[PDB]
Amino acid sequence: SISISYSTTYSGWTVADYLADWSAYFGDVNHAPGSNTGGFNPGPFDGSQYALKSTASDAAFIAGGDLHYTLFSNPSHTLWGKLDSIALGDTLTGGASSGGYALDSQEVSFSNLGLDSPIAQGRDGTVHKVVYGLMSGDSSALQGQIDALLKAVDPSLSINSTFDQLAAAGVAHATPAA
Repeated sequence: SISISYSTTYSGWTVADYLADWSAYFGDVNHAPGSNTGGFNPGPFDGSQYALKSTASDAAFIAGGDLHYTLFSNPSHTLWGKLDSIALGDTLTGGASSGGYALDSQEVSFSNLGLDSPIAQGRDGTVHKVVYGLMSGDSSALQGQIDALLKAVDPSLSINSTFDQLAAAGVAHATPAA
């Protein structure tokens, strides 16, 4: 089952509102900005983490699992593999040469996502869509996966539940405010 960690600052917020405010704070890598590419750990093009900071703000996210980028190989420009976790917050630190990426202010994380996208699906894979959406101001793909994992625990839950309601259902725990 999905596991959620949230700063106690967000206990009374809904998941959907948190994600919408985070996304607006991150911005969109396209309609506004050499080059802030993000990074894989260990990298250069695969790793157990892919981390990206916004060019417009201090917002950042870290995707965790077993992730691969095809570059020009067939199918080109595809992020694929296992996506176990998404951590969201402010101010990326660390890297491959440091024991891994971390967030200075980790706000919310979603773990045991159980997403697995094989290379054959290319850019149509769910992993690709989740991660790309997070940098382009549209977390709807992530929200859709979270909502389905929550409903598999209890059909009354949804991305419109508050973090406190999710803690009552056993899948989320609060952490000290940063």
